Amino acid sequence: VVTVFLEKTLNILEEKGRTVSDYRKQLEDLQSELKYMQSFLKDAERQ
Amino acid sequence: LQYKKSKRLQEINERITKIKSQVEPYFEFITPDRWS
Amino acid sequence: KRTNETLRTLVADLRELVYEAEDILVDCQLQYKKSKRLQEINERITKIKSQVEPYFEFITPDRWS
Repeated sequence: VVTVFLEKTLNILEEKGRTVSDYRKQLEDLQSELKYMQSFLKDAERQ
Repeated sequence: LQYKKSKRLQEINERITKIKSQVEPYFEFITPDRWS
Repeated sequence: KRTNETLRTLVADLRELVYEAEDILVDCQLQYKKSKRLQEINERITKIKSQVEPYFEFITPDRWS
């Protein structure tokens, strides 16, 4: 009657805490992906 | 905050991965001068 | 021989992975910190494989005197 709403507020704060830590992870992910994507685009022009 | 940039990274990573995943089976399906 | 650029970048990346993998592996001989180190390095290896592989799925491929 009361605590379900604020426990879901606890869950949305915990998800906000989840979606900060892997910033470095996704930065490394995107940089590696840009590297492989540009190597592929430089490859695919040759064929 | 890192929050907005992390969700931008999330969206662009997921779009790249989705495009790869849905393009790939079409390549799985089929296999493949000037003179004078 | 006769290798494209994606293969070159993948080889250059896997060498760095080999070095850090056999770097952290020597610390075998709490288990908590070493288990999470194993987790991070396994997941990075698997992620790199998964996101490299479709680029190879896309395309297919002297000296004398």
